[PDB]
Amino acid sequence: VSKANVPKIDVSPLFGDDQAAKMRVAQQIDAASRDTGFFYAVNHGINVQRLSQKTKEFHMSITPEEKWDLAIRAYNKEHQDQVRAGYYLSIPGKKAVESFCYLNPNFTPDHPRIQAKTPTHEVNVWPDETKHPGFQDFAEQYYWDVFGLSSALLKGYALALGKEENFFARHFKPDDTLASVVLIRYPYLDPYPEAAIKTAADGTKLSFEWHEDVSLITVLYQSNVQNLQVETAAGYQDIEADDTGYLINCGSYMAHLTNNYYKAPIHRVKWVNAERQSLPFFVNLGYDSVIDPFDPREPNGKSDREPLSYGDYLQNGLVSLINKNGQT
Amino acid sequence: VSKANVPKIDVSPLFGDDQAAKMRVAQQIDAASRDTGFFYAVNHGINVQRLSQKTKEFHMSITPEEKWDLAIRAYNKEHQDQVRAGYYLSIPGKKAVESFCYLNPNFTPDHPRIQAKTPTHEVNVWPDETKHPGFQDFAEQYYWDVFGLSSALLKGYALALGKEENFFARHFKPDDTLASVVLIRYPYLDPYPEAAIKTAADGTKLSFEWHEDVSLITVLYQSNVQNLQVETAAGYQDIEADDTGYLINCGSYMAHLTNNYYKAPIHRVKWVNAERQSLPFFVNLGYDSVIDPFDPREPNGKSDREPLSYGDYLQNGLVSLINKNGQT
Ligand SMILES: [Mn+2]
Ligand SMILES: [Mn+2]
Ligand SMILES: [Mn+2]
Ligand SMILES: [Mn+2]
Repeated sequence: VSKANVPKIDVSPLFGDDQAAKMRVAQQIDAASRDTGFFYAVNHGINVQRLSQKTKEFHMSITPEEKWDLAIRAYNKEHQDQVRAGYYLSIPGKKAVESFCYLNPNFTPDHPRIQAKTPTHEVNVWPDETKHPGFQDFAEQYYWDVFGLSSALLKGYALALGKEENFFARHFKPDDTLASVVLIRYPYLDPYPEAAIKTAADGTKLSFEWHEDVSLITVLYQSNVQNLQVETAAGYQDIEADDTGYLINCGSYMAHLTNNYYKAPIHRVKWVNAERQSLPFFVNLGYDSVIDPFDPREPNGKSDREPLSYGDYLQNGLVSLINKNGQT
Repeated sequence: VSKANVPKIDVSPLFGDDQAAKMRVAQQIDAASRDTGFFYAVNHGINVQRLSQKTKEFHMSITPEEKWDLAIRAYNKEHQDQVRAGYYLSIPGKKAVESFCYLNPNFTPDHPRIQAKTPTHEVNVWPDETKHPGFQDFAEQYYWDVFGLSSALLKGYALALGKEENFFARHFKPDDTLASVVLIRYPYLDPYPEAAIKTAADGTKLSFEWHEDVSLITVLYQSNVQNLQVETAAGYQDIEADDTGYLINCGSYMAHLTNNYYKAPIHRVKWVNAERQSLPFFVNLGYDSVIDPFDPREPNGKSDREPLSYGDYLQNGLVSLINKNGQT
């Protein structure tokens, strides 16, 4: 099994005004997107050390009582209004992974979207401050930190696709973005529940089977442990770990938009019995956001695909996946 | 490379009233769907011979101007109303396969679904009668012929999953079915456009890369060719040909419904440089059809997955695929 070619692109230029430097990064992004579809963003300026620290603390200290009080509808029938945001418990013998998902901090009861009960929009649930002081404040600030980085990455993607710099970004707004953060925890267990290990056809033990992300792009931070594999033309290939950078990849919405010029990499998660964490930020646009499809391989640049609002795309994509497991 | 275990099930009982024999067939269908996911429905009562003949006649006699005049919007920019129904042209150097797709014969301009301009509903386009005498009449009857077979196989699928006999079939109706028949043509070319030959990670030359079907179930007739391969726990295995039976497999909708108890088989198509044809019938329900997901593995049989109306399933499933190539 070989290592997938996953370059480390210095993303910092995207935060600056040097059009020349930006274009160079856009060139490197474009090339990764058309190869493995995965690339590391290095020099992103995010205190990734505190992030892992505060997340391990949260997962290790949260009590069973709280997990249950924050559990989404799939776990706790009581919470009918919690579909995405909340705690995803582990099911003894059946599920070993746990995770905590939260949405846009601006989604308060005063928010029009929440008031109008528009699908996919929810209000975040948080643990008690006495048992987890400052957690919320840390978690909400981080949201805006990745929002910042992702916003910089989307300008890179627009340039790479030869579109105007704010082609994508213009739809990534703080007051309505549907992006979500998921704090995943992969436990260490002995014996490790057999039912929680799926075996790929080539035999590989996996925590999660193949799939394409349901997002525009996915910004992930993950502790130094190897588990990801991308399906390339040479079959599956391991992706090297790197606790300093963010692993970036396109979701099916980018594939839709670019008429597959930038495909959504199909990937899977190997099973490793080791306490580690995975923290993806799924970059989603506004509910009413619509971008007309295009094919960069065509002279006109025109595509036959018809525009699909982000709300419809998101709704469908989520309903297709296992509510109990999630990821988005 | 080995042969996949594809049982030849006698489907005749499904057309009768003998509940006993019906349950017997059901058990067999259940076993197949849980193994390779493929099975040959033999004794279906359809004149498969006349079918290959008329079809062969069609593909060899239709002229390029006729193809252009029937081409869908993705090829002929003029026919804005043709998205699914019509001809799919080959692209010299890039695409060798060609196909003609038609829908429910009852969809006419008076049909409420067509007047309402609901997605996925179209009115068939057909070749000129003077030039292709009796083709339209043959094709329409055939639609109803396989419809009858599918209607009965759906009763078999219901019994296999412990549901009432009409659990699926009550949604499979002549007035609104979205099922489609695609007459695929595999040409003989020398030289063959290298571009039209995809090479799998394991080296096999392919016409079509791995996938799962966008359908409730797929009912395929293919004669004098061996081009299918199923990915099993032992890797890809060849499916034996059988010019007397219909190869049956599940689409992703069945998987979503049964919470994956009946997985949609991952299959690919081997490159065969010879004039052959394939005729898949995609069993799709009505636009408004909603079936409640269940898990035959749970006592309550409750699922996490949410109900998905077929129209939403199909609209989204179709847009994910390349319009120029199709299949559904
Ligand atoms: Mn409560
Ligand atoms: Mn993923
Ligand atoms: Mn015309
Ligand atoms: Mn297929």
